[PDB]
Amino acid sequence: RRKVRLAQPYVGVFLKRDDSNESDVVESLDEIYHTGTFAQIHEMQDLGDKLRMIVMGHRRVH
Amino acid sequence: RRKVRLAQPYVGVFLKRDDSNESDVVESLDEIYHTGTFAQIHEMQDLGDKLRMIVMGHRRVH
Repeated sequence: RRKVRLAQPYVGVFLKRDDSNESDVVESLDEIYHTGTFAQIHEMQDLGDKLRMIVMGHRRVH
Repeated sequence: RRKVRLAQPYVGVFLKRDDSNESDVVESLDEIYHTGTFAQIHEMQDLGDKLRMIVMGHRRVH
């Protein structure tokens, strides 16, 4: 909801390392892999769940 | 796709002259009439084809 006001809507998707840990995601930023992919949000649906975001791989980066 | 990242997405609508010819459009810019109609894009669908783009008449210009 905070990025809606932004002129450019975009989202980055990364890859987590082995031994996934939800706590470590918020505790340590080194768990996530350096490589990532930035893209543009298409449209929010939130049909049944409040978060149903759509993610696509558009611009890969390291 | 290039205009999606643009802050202001707009599409221009013009009118072709007599003796329609696709090659002349890319070869000579005189074929298309000077008068145009700029308008904003609504939403891309591409249901059957990969290019199905909507045009509206909002701001006429000469």
